[PDB]
Amino acid sequence: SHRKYEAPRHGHLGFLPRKRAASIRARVKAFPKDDRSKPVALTSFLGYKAGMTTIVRDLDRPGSKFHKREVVEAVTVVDTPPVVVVGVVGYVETPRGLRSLTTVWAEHLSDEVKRRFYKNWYKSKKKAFTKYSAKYAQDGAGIERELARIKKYASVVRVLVHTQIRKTPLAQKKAHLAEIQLNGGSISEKVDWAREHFEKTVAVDSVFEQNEMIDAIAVTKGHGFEGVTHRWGTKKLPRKTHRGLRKVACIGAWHPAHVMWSVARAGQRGYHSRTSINHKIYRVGKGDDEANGATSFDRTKKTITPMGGFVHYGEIKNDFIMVKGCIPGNRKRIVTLRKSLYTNTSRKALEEVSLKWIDTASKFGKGRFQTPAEKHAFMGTLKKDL
Amino acid sequence: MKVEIDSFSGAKIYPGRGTLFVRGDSKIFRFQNSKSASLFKQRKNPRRIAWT
Amino acid sequence: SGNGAQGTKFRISLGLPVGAIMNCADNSGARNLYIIAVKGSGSRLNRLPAASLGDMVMATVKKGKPELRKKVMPAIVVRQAKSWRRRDGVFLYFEDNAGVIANPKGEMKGSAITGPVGKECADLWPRVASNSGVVV
RNA sequence: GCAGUCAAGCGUUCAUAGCGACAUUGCUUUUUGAUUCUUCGAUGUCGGCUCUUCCUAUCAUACCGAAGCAGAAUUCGGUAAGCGUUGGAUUGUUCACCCACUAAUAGGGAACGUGAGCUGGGUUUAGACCGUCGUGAGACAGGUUAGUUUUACCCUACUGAUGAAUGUUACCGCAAUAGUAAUUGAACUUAGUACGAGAGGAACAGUUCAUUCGGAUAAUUGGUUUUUGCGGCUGUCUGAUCAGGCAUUGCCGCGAAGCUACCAUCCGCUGGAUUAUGGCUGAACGCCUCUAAGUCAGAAUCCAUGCUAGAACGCGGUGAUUUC
RNA sequence: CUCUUAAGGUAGCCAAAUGCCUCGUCAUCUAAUUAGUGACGCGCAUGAAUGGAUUAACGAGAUUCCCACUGUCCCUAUCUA
RNA sequence: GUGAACAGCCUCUAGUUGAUAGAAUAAUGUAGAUAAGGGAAGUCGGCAAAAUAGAUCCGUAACUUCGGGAUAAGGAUUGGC
Ligand SMILES: [Mg+2]
Ligand SMILES: [Mg+2]
Ligand SMILES: [Mg+2]
Ligand SMILES: [Mg+2]
Ligand SMILES: [Mg+2]
Ligand SMILES: [Mg+2]
Ligand SMILES: [Mg+2]
Ligand SMILES: [Mg+2]
Ligand SMILES: [Mg+2]
Ligand SMILES: [Mg+2]
Ligand SMILES: [Mg+2]
Ligand SMILES: [Mg+2]
Ligand SMILES: [Mg+2]
Ligand SMILES: [Mg+2]
Ligand SMILES: [Mg+2]
Ligand SMILES: [Mg+2]
Ligand SMILES: [Mg+2]
Ligand SMILES: [Mg+2]
Ligand SMILES: [Mg+2]
Ligand SMILES: [Mg+2]
Ligand SMILES: [Mg+2]
Ligand SMILES: [Mg+2]
Ligand SMILES: [Mg+2]
Ligand SMILES: [Mg+2]
Ligand SMILES: [Mg+2]
Ligand SMILES: [Mg+2]
Ligand SMILES: [Mg+2]
Ligand SMILES: [Mg+2]
Ligand SMILES: [Mg+2]
Ligand SMILES: [Mg+2]
Ligand SMILES: [Mg+2]
Ligand SMILES: [Mg+2]
Ligand SMILES: [Mg+2]
Ligand SMILES: [Mg+2]
Ligand SMILES: [Mg+2]
Ligand SMILES: [Mg+2]
Ligand SMILES: [Mg+2]
Ligand SMILES: [Mg+2]
Ligand SMILES: [Mg+2]
Ligand SMILES: [Mg+2]
Ligand SMILES: [Mg+2]
Ligand SMILES: [Mg+2]
Ligand SMILES: [Mg+2]
Ligand SMILES: [Mg+2]
Ligand SMILES: [Mg+2]
Ligand SMILES: [Mg+2]
Ligand SMILES: [Mg+2]
Ligand SMILES: [Mg+2]
Ligand SMILES: [Mg+2]
Ligand SMILES: [Mg+2]
Ligand SMILES: [Mg+2]
Ligand SMILES: [Mg+2]
Ligand SMILES: [Mg+2]
Ligand SMILES: [Mg+2]
Ligand SMILES: [Mg+2]
Ligand SMILES: [Mg+2]
Ligand SMILES: [Mg+2]
Ligand SMILES: [Mg+2]
Ligand SMILES: [Mg+2]
Ligand SMILES: [Mg+2]
Ligand SMILES: [Mg+2]
Ligand SMILES: [Mg+2]
Ligand SMILES: [Mg+2]
Ligand SMILES: [Mg+2]
Ligand SMILES: [Mg+2]
Ligand SMILES: [Mg+2]
Ligand SMILES: [Mg+2]
Ligand SMILES: [Mg+2]
Ligand SMILES: [Mg+2]
Ligand SMILES: [Mg+2]
Ligand SMILES: [Mg+2]
Ligand SMILES: [Mg+2]
Ligand SMILES: [Mg+2]
Ligand SMILES: [Mg+2]
Ligand SMILES: [Mg+2]
Ligand SMILES: [Mg+2]
Ligand SMILES: [Mg+2]
Ligand SMILES: [Mg+2]
Ligand SMILES: [Mg+2]
Ligand SMILES: [Mg+2]
Ligand SMILES: [Mg+2]
Ligand SMILES: [Mg+2]
Ligand SMILES: [Mg+2]
Repeated sequence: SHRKYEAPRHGHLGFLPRKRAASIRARVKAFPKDDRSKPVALTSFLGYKAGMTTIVRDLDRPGSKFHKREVVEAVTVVDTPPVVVVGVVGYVETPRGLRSLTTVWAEHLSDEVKRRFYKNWYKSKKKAFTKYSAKYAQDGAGIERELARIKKYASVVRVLVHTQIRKTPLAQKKAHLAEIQLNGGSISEKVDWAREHFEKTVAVDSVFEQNEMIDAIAVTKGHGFEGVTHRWGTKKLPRKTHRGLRKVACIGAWHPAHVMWSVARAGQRGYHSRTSINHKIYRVGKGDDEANGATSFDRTKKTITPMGGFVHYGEIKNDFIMVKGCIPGNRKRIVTLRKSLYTNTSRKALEEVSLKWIDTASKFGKGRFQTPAEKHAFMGTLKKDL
Repeated sequence: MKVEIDSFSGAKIYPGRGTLFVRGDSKIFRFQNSKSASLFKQRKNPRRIAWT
Repeated sequence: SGNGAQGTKFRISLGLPVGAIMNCADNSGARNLYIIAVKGSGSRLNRLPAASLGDMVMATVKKGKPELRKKVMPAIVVRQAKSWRRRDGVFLYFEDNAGVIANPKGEMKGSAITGPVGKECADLWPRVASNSGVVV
């Protein structure tokens, strides 16, 4: 009564309830403050997490033991093909919160996106947006006057974009569709920009850039039912304890005569929505490029995909964002990449990086070689070949 | 950046890889992985290990 | 560290909790160094305080010159066996745990150090660094 | 146990900076007692372990007012319980007492929190030794040794998980309410400066790191091995060989993948409104006065931002809606 | 020398499984010891087959320490049925 | 057969193949394993676990009832041909 000694509680009460998310696509709950003086902008961007690898680069941090020295850092490579705009949605201010007033869709909708609206695509009659397009046919009016109202009302304009999942090694053919807030000037100039981008493509290098800190919004790798020890962190009970020891001993005092909302119980671990911030962009990949994984120093013509393909993912044949450290979610899972909700002058935030070397050895084992060129240029000739 | 060499297996040791052992005297040792390290701690001999 | 210390350690992996006995790499006449507490060390229910390379420890000499025993004294860690990870990306590890007897300012009681000494330690304590053999 | 009123004294001088006697008013219910209302067809009786939450009479951390505040250090007080409050030697102990770290190692409650949660060391059945007592049987908050710690599948609560019905089915969203988080230390520099006769000796801004906590993550390093993946070994069995069986996974070395560790790496937001307090203007009171009207600044506080859930009887936008 | 109910604790032994005070004092062991040991003894209330003291060997007996050992722990993770 | 062996482990004769079954492999268990660095800091207490282990050849303390103590301790060695 008054615990004999103090300790901080286990776990964070601000990430409750430790329940499974309600969409494998994590929700962007916030967009940046709009500066309607800059060009019309995407605020976030969809993408597929492909795996990690190592980097080498000189650190620029005046006053550190490791200033002007080489460090080796971990990075994640998220597979980022261009996204495609297929509509714009209009949100109006109310004393009850932002409200979607209307959504206007593009005339032609890719099969990927259409697939999203079906549970049984294959045996379906694929009637997805068949009547809607007709609105375009009659020269305009219909569509023409809905863009009209998003223009005169609506305090905020979001676009509806969808991934080209098929550019991805992923087996999933159904694509991912998300609203993305436009952050360039004037409502009108926004819906204009959206209108003009219907059925058209948008790429990352038009949103993000090197040395920029970005946030990563994804759903945490799940683990199913978890005991209290690993779920909350909780000390293990002694060896001698009867009836198990991966528990907590005192689920509660006698009063309140109720197990309380704030003590550790076993249940789901993993598969939660997390918004992880301040991940700095070390590389914006170009898919057309064949020196994706190359460097001003390490000139060799190699792409970012490790020898043997990203484990459990495949090859990166598309554009990509490569970000310092790790981000929530696992390989194959959709991530939203959002640009920061604030202007960080962290000096760490402001450091401009130049990669010196990108690890491209196999990840499927204790890799030894960057390029098969290099392998053979060391192993010699084998029983196969020649 | 520099690539080292396994002082048991003669393998290439790109940064971050394996382990660096600083023996009694001061002789530094490098292993690209836990395998060549284990063979070294076992007191095996690179000259009799066919893949070295 | 703790204090008396020039500069700042980047965090390095801990391997020498309370009760650890390490070798005495100096000519002080001491052979053991028995760690009874670590200088920096925070607090957490049932965490042993544990030193790493180049931290100042409070220690006692379990074996050596009689004059040097049955009393607590600062020591400085110059080697640890627990592998740690430098920012240059290498996980390295020495072959034993050594420490050197020192006063609170950091001045060694000895004047010579047998064995190699991790640079992190040498950068922390110049006076250690002075009497050091090969470093790293 | 804690807090006041008085002001004889202490404090070089000087009641009240910090104290405060002789007296006297109170508060508290972690002390002990007094009582015997509840339980004797039974509320498991100390300590610890584990975990949550609460009190504030605040030990640390934020911001202040005061000093017998030169500086440094400290002490008194305000707003403050947001955040922390530890590792050990002897003891069953609570307590106690030492070593040691530290920003600090504050005090308490929750059926003296917590035994279908543990443990069972103490206590208090039955065995046994001593000592004191007793003629004796036996007694002894005297010492000692050994002594079975039962049940949940029910309700509720808590954690997570489905889910009928609001034409059908799908996609994208809103945000009520609820939760919410970061913490603390050092170095460099300011600076051997301000202050000081000397001894000594700060801080703001700037830079680099660290402690404790949290959330992820698996490039790397490390742990794990039924990959029974490759190799090696013992015994036996298949006539030999080749290739295999059996030895509750026979043993040993390596061992991808997965899982996973301050044993690994990444990440942990910024606006407002206030509190104490210090001020402005300013009457009451032709002076004076931070206050009465009005008002400026202002804290680890609060409310938002942000972050988690999303009401299964809160809602919006959108797509397609049956010849069997 | 004396009081008293028969006498009045010898040889030994000890804060011992017998000591209240008591966590006795000193020494030792430790960074630190209500623990252990060696000593001390006006010893509440040790003590001579109500056996005293010593004691090699023996003990699933109680207790202290060292070395080795180790997931008991720091601090948890992983696998099999 | 191995081997000191009526031990353990594999086999021959004989005898069984009988103990509800299917699909999964969450938490927590019961039973079996491992763990970097430290090494009892855990705990009433090393409880539990780990470590040692056969044989040959060296070597071996105090003490003692002369019998012991003693596998004291501490070392080297061990396959196949
Ligand atoms: Mg408390
Ligand atoms: Mg668990
Ligand atoms: Mg038990
Ligand atoms: Mg791998
Ligand atoms: Mg490995
Ligand atoms: Mg503890
Ligand atoms: Mg002493
Ligand atoms: Mg005065
Ligand atoms: Mg006076
Ligand atoms: Mg005083
Ligand atoms: Mg009563
Ligand atoms: Mg009753
Ligand atoms: Mg009850
Ligand atoms: Mg009972
Ligand atoms: Mg108060
Ligand atoms: Mg104040
Ligand atoms: Mg004065
Ligand atoms: Mg002064
Ligand atoms: Mg001073
Ligand atoms: Mg002072
Ligand atoms: Mg007072
Ligand atoms: Mg609180
Ligand atoms: Mg501490
Ligand atoms: Mg009470
Ligand atoms: Mg109780
Ligand atoms: Mg209970
Ligand atoms: Mg019980
Ligand atoms: Mg009991
Ligand atoms: Mg008992
Ligand atoms: Mg009894
Ligand atoms: Mg007992
Ligand atoms: Mg017994
Ligand atoms: Mg029942
Ligand atoms: Mg109906
Ligand atoms: Mg200076
Ligand atoms: Mg002066
Ligand atoms: Mg200072
Ligand atoms: Mg974790
Ligand atoms: Mg891996
Ligand atoms: Mg045959
Ligand atoms: Mg042949
Ligand atoms: Mg068989
Ligand atoms: Mg058998
Ligand atoms: Mg086998
Ligand atoms: Mg005021
Ligand atoms: Mg006013
Ligand atoms: Mg007034
Ligand atoms: Mg004004
Ligand atoms: Mg104001
Ligand atoms: Mg805060
Ligand atoms: Mg935030
Ligand atoms: Mg919802
Ligand atoms: Mg709802
Ligand atoms: Mg319901
Ligand atoms: Mg709705
Ligand atoms: Mg319709
Ligand atoms: Mg007489
Ligand atoms: Mg006599
Ligand atoms: Mg006689
Ligand atoms: Mg006695
Ligand atoms: Mg005796
Ligand atoms: Mg005794
Ligand atoms: Mg000792
Ligand atoms: Mg002891
Ligand atoms: Mg004694
Ligand atoms: Mg007797
Ligand atoms: Mg007698
Ligand atoms: Mg006799
Ligand atoms: Mg016995
Ligand atoms: Mg029969
Ligand atoms: Mg049966
Ligand atoms: Mg096994
Ligand atoms: Mg271990
Ligand atoms: Mg050891
Ligand atoms: Mg303890
Ligand atoms: Mg202990
Ligand atoms: Mg005991
Ligand atoms: Mg016992
Ligand atoms: Mg045992
Ligand atoms: Mg083990
Ligand atoms: Mg072992
Ligand atoms: Mg003899
Ligand atoms: Mg031979």
